[PDB]
Amino acid sequence: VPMDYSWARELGLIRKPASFMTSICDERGQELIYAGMPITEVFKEEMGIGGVLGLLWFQKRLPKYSCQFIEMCLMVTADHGPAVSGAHNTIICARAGKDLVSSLTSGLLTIGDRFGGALDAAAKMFSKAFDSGIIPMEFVNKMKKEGKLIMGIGHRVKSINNPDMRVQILKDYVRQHFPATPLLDYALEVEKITTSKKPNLILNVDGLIGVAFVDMLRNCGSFTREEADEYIDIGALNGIFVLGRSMGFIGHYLDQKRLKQGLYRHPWDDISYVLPEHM
Amino acid sequence: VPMDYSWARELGLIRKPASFMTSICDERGQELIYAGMPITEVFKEEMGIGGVLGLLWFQKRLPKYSCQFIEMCLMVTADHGPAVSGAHNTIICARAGKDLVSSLTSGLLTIGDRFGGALDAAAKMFSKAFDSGIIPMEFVNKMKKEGKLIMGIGHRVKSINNPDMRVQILKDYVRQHFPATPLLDYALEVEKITTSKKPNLILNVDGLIGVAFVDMLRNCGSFTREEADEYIDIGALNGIFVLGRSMGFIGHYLDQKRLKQGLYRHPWDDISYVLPEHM
Amino acid sequence: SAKAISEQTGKELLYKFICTTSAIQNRFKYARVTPDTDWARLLQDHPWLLSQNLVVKPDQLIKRRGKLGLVGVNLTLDGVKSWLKPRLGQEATVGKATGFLKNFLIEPFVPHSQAEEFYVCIYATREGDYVLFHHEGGVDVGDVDAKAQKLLVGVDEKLNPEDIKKHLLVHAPEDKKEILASFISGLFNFYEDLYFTYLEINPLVVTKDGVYVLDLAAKVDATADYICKVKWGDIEFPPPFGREAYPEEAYIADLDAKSGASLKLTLLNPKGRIWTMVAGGGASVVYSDTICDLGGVNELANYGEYSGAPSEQQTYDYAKTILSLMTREKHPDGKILIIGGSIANFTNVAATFKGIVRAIRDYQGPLKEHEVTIFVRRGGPNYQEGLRVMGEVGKTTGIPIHVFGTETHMTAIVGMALGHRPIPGKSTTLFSRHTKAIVWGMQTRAVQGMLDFDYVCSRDEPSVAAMVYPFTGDHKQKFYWGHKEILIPVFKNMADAMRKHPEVDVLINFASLRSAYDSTMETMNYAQIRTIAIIAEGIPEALTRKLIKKADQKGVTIIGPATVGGIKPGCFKIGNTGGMLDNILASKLYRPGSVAYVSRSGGMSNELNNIISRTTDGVYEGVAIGGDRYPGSTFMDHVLRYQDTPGVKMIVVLGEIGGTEEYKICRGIKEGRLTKPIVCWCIGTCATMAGACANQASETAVAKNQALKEAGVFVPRSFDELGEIIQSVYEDLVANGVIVPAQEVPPPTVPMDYSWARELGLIRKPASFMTSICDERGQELIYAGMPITEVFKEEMGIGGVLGLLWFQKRLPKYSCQFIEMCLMVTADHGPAVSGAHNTIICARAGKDLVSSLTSGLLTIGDRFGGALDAAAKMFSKAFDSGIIPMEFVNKMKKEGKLIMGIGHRVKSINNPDMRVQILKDYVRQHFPATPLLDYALEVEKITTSKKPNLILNVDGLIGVAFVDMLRNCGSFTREEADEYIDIGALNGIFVLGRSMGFIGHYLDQKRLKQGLYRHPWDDISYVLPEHM
Amino acid sequence: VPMDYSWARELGLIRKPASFMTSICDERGQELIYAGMPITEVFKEEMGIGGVLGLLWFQKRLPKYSCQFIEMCLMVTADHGPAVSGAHNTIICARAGKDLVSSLTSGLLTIGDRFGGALDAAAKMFSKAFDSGIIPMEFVNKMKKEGKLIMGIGHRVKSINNPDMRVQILKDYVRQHFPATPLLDYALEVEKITTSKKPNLILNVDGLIGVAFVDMLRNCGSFTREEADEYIDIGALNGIFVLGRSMGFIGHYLDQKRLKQGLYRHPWDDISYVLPEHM
Ligand SMILES: CC(=O)SCCNC(=O)CCNC(=O)[C@H](O)C(C)(C)COP(=O)(O)OP(=O)(O)OC[C@H]1O[C@@H](n2cnc3c(N)ncnc32)[C@H](O)[C@@H]1OP(=O)(O)O
Ligand SMILES: O=C([O-])CC(=O)C(=O)O
Ligand SMILES: O=C([O-])CC(=O)C(=O)O
Ligand SMILES: O=C([O-])CC(=O)C(=O)O
Ligand SMILES: O=C([O-])CC(=O)C(=O)O
Ligand SMILES: O=C([O-])CC(=O)C(=O)O
Repeated sequence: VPMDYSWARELGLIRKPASFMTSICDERGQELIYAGMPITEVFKEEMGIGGVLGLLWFQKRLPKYSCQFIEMCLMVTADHGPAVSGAHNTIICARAGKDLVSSLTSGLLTIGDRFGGALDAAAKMFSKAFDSGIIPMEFVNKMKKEGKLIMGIGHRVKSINNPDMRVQILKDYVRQHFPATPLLDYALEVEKITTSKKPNLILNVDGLIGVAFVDMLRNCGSFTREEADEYIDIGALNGIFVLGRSMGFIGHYLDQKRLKQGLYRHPWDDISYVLPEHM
Repeated sequence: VPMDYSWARELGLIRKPASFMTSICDERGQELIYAGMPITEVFKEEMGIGGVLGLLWFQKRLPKYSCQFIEMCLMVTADHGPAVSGAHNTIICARAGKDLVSSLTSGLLTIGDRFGGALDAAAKMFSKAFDSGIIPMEFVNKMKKEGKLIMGIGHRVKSINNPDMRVQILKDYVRQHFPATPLLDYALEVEKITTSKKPNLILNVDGLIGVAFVDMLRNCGSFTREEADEYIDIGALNGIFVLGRSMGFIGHYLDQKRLKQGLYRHPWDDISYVLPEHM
Repeated sequence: SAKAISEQTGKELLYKFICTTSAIQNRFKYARVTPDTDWARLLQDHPWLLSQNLVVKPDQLIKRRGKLGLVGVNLTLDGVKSWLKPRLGQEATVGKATGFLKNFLIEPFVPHSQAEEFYVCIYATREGDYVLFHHEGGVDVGDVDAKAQKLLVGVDEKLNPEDIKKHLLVHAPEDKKEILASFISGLFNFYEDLYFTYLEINPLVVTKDGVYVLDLAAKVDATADYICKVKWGDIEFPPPFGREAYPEEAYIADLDAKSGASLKLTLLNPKGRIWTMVAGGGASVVYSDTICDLGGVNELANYGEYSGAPSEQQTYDYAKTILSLMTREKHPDGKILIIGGSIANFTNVAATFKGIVRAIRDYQGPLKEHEVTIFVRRGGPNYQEGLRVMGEVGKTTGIPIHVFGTETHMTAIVGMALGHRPIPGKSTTLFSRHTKAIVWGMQTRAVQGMLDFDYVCSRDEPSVAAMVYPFTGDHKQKFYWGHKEILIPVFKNMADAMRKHPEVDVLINFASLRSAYDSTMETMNYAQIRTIAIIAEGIPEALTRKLIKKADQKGVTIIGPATVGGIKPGCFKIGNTGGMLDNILASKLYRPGSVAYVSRSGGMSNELNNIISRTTDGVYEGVAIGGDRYPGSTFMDHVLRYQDTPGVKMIVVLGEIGGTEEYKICRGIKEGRLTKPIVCWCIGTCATMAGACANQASETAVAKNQALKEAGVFVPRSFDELGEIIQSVYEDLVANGVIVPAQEVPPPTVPMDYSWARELGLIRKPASFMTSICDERGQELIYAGMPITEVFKEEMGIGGVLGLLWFQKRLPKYSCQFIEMCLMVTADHGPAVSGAHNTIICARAGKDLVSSLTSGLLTIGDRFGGALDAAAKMFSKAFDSGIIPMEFVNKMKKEGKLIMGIGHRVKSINNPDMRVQILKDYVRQHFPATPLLDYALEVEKITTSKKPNLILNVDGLIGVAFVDMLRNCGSFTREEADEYIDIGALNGIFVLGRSMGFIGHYLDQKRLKQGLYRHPWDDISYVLPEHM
Repeated sequence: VPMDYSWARELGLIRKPASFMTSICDERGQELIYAGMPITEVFKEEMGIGGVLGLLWFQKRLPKYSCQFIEMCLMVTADHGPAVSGAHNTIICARAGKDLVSSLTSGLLTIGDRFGGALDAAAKMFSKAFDSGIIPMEFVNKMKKEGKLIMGIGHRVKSINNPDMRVQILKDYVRQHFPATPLLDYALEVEKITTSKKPNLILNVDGLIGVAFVDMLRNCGSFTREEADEYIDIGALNGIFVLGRSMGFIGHYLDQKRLKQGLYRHPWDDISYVLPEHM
């Protein structure tokens, strides 16, 4: 009979090249370990949900203001009503009798470039503007020259003495608690200009979270500024939006399931079929 | 140094209990093998797309009428307009700038019990009615007694001298080509009672495909009638709907992407928010 | 808008930015007492004051200070101090104006003889810039067009110093000729490098040492700040020398820049019984002229204005300022408030009326006391419903309110109120039946208005052929043509829009003020465009003159800037002119008539449409040349277009003060070019003590109306009988037999829009999509009933907004903290587990965050991640049916089911799970009552006696502690608490917790840069059939 | 009372700007209409599943050879064994007790750029090479110069007198039935050039389907080249792969559900955790 592989490996006479290299959890052994931090060390060292996003995503002890700011970003992103595209898809999937996972999932797949992509795009735009020299008056004019809108700037109603008021809370926190905010100050000059163009072009919350998150990564400790670009270039700022808005999508699922609403069918006079006359 | 595993196995001194038991493809070796049938044997033995659904799902040579009928079922299921729930989700996800896979996927997750579930439910209902004795007049009355609608019966407009006309094509094919159709004849004695109740309660295509598919499995060769209940009990009839309607969902994605339509946002006066006054 | 600046600021900008070979002495040698600073900081920071002799002037926009003597010349400090005492901070007057004599400039006195003061003045005219010089300086410069040398220089032209020496410096002293030849060229390059409208150096002391500037008057184009805000910096436009503002006027002055809107108030007399509340900027002039014309000139109170359709609260605030101010002192003849106005183009009249009537009902007490009488006239979209509801509040609170519609004359109400009348290669055709237009900008409302006008006037094709919007790719916008839907191609560049529609000859440039210039020039590079209509307001006058020069070079007709557009009924309508189709159908603008008007303000074209509609046949063509001081086409360019046109039979001209323009009309009748009857009336006859600018005695409405009266143009005395005289001359031309009235055909009718009807409430449409967890509309996000600032102010965690968004309740502090902990322990459990495996596979095939997280979350079902809901349901069903734990374990044993939520693999007893232990500790110290946890712990105390590794999992203790939380704390009623378990709120806890770990696994696999995974063939064991 | 919107709209005094412009199905009316073609006209005019992909995706009557070729492409793409990434995800999701839709969906989301992206990439690469002049010897050298592999070329075992043998069937069909095959001949010349370098760099089926599909679109009738570049630029060739491989993924779901296989958990000695020692 051949030797058993678990018994052969035990005495260690064999290699096997293990795939699936991972570095954010150690579910074996005595107790659960997140980064190098056991779960009891997570709980008795005071660190919040933002603390375990620091441990699981960025693999670092973030300081307490950064953990509370990550918590703030997940709070403000949580829901923006059911009219928007992803929550619409969750309501349709929940209303057709599906699960929590399928309804959440069918809503989450909408989150892309047009919906929910203003976080990562508004971070990348302003970061590439700020670390390549450009003064804000040249940056606004340059995005006017090639005809692209500035992502993270523009709100449909809220202009002047009428702030977004979840931008106001995040801006107050970032002024009060962060040590240094360079890219925020550039995002507020290049917005102190764009409001003078037309008054309702304030910073979005989708732009404020992006610039303050890039500012948080490259301004606090434990990020080397060339890793702090790695997480933004990967798409860690999409993760903030998706984890934040999963809260509201599951809320929409539970709400549509609790109201006992039947299957949706879109009305025929909101379609305008333009089929070819004979193909 | 330890011995290399692939080299320890090659000359065969070791076991390893292989998981992932599979039986529908052999991608290794000389050429691709679907069931026991190489791909050249698939192509030069005349067998259609329904032939390779027979090979990949049910793992059998289905006869040519059954392969053509599977092709017919995939043809009629292909699209039913954009107003329906799943194609709505595909249009929303495609219109928010996502991929083909994410738009198709966000539409496919709607396919459940209320949308797209009439195939498997209408098959299971009529099969459990027919193999448990019950005469059609007692079956209609019995589903009246416990207050459940008969799945696969009922169409919103099409009643009498106004057939579904894709039910008509499938019914003509099943009469002309199938050897024996017991459960179809029971499903038509039940539609010929229920149309006499109210005339627009004809067989759906969602009920005709289910009863003719159960009839195809347990009536043609190579199915033993505990295998032929196994595939219906698993949900192979959901697979017919999902593979059929993936065609129309990808068509809706390509159509919405070709028309260059911007991000959707549902209008606020089609919502009627009923939030609590103070929580 | 040419706004004057103080001579300190003009001196400062001159000393900063001048570029000449001359040495400008006394550079930054100026101080400014600002009769209210101290007398020591100014004498130390500018320590040159003790070094020379001095001079003091007032820099408060005072004109001709050398005649009446507000100047203090050639003294020392204390003589000047004494002067400043009987000056620095009390009343003084010049001409007519009286006021506090505030700001004084102080200059070091230059020793000058009378042979060295010179005179230079550069002012902007329409055809260029005029530089003007006189070498016999001082105040006695004499006449300015005869002896003082003028020199026009064109626009986008360079003034050569050879030109200054040869044309302008002829009678200069020969010793001081080349220093001035440098100075004038440097001063002109300063002049047009900044955007000055008017610069005045009088006098100009040029000695052997160099050049000394002493007094300047500068008016700068204040709308050009977007070019020169870095160059002016902190520019200050002082108000002209007058009285002090009231404590209501400053309230409206900072109510001005509160929303984008025009809110103006200037009081003529605060004891005046006649008060105006008039919408529309031209109507505030016309109403004031009609009141002043009818004996109310000393009893008119102000010249109020509201425009831009401000908010209900904002119009409430302006209305409370205007109604409060007339209750200060009464008058035995009674007091009148006049809610005037022209037709509003698109604004719902009813809502602004709701604001005004809420203000009236808010101040109803003193209004009944003081005997105010309100005369109201308004028109527009839904003007009727507003008029009825304001008659309703006039019946409610007892104040006499007389409401009037579009049928009555707009200024008939002020004669009814006083009681004088009783109370009851440029082309001669621009638009045709077949002209297409290209709209520059995403202006779907204006384009839809144009298509609606084209459908109602029985026109065969839409006149919007394409749209150009440079901020998005080419697509098709979906518009309405009648009741069916058509597609209008939206382009990105201009060139492809011109190539794909080569027969377009009209462009409507809806660009903003700072990008209208280059967009219009880029348009003018294409020669198929014959007319451009510039809608933007606030384009600087230098760019407007450059556009005018290239239009006269290329033969293109510019209508604008600051216009609403023009309308040719039956043919074409430029954007927003006329209003929506209520005003088009009401003024009968779907068919052509025989009367053509030219108006200057865009807001008065609607009232001219009314007067022509109700008195005569109808409008044939009406263009608004715009509000700018340099219109692209003047009056004289359009009356010649109409006189050449055979379709018209009479021409109406509505002029204002400013620009010698109606004297060209006088010359046109004088030499007989204009033979068709012209009725004209220049509004702005408020002389009883851009637009309006550089006015002489001949530039006033009285002198202009006198000149056109004597020249043969029919002129009415006031605006009231403009309708009467236009009907009189219409009867003249139908009695003579040249005007024939064609028969009225009914027009094609359009459906009313859904938004309009829905907003004006006549249609109810059943709304699907009931929701209760977010209110995105309104001012603030509302989660359950909480605004988002109430969420952050109360410091309620992520568990708090899970309570708000999922359960719609305020959970207590321990429950929010517990939900945070049970998300935290659920966060990730390694990559070997099934869902994290799927996320690693999908992330490792190069997918996004959403696709990888999604492909992992879809594993979360009944076997993986289903222990939460199933363990909570099983223990809830065991506890609620009153089964003791010893019987519950056996009843699971007899049914052949494992107790879900109990059983761990390695860690058992005195080796616990250690995150079960944390949650169990928290639930013991913080929960008020724990029945279900106690039941689950006794079931654990049995099944660990069975086998020691059968403890409560975290997947079972989160379930029983969550059901324990739901049915054991407050705010849940045990039929809501059981419902949320059956819906699957415990699946949501697991999915939201594990999403953190799955996104972490995605980021970890993406950051390690690991490539595509193919599962090894040695781990498969294919069991294919033999030969199917 | 206000007027009812359906009654208001009916007699037509009102507009409402209908969103959701669509052009591939007309589920209202007498009978189902795919492009301009009713469903009876689909069935009695002989046209296959490839015919209704022609109607639903490209909105045209494709000729019978093109419909049969689309059917061929869906046949060969159907499965390539369970070891590959997407079928692996379907087996994991099916083995954890999920639905057909969730298992299919969790497998389909793998289909991206590294798995299943060789179709669209191999089409775009060769099309941009062929319509920009470049001779094949310069094209191979140019993709050597900038260090990119040629997508759709390279097979792990099958080299010379050992063809892919589903490439052979498609190549035989394209030679026999297509009218003109320019881009295939350029892909064939290039294939030959690459093979002479190292013999196992033949055309993949993932490259042959891409070049023959671009050839089919721009070579048969009813496609103007600009609008035939539209469908390739959108990603219609991803749709062929996804609709083809959905067959095998549903087969893998039904197979894993029929074998009654329990929950999968990856072995711990195939992971190699590299967690930080203390974070
Ligand atoms: C009573 C009566 O009606 S009669 C009085 C008649 N008088 C008039 O004509 C006044 C009419 N005025 C107007 O209506 C306006 O000036 C209009 C119609 C020209 C529209 O102008 P606006 O609305 O300011 O232009 P727009 O909407 O394009 O916004 C302007 C700027 O926003 C900028 N912008 C917008 N969004 C963004 C963004 N997201 N990021 C960056 N920049 C942005 C645009 O780029 C544009 O900048 P630019 O000025 O460099 O082009
Ligand atoms: O997050 C986004 O980009 C979209 C959204 O919710 C909003 O409309 O504010
Ligand atoms: O065919 C289906 O099952 C879905 C559908 O069209 C309908 O609900 O009308
Ligand atoms: O849009 C316009 O030009 C007119 C308008 O809305 C208003 O009167 O407020
Ligand atoms: O919650 C589950 O069912 C799966 C899990 O985390 C475990 O492996 O313990
Ligand atoms: O298509 C792919 O990229 C993967 C594939 O079929 C295989 O290698 O088995």
